[PDB]
Amino acid sequence: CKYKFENWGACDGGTGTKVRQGTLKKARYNAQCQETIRVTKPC
Repeated sequence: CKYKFENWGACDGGTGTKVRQGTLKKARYNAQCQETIRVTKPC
């Protein structure tokens, strides 16, 4: 897993949870860690 996308900040933003699409360095949220993906976590 790597990390190259919009980083995170705080739940919310226009959808509900914090989602960052793109290379995600396993945030421990998606679990499978599909690196490039719009992940989420809180709300």
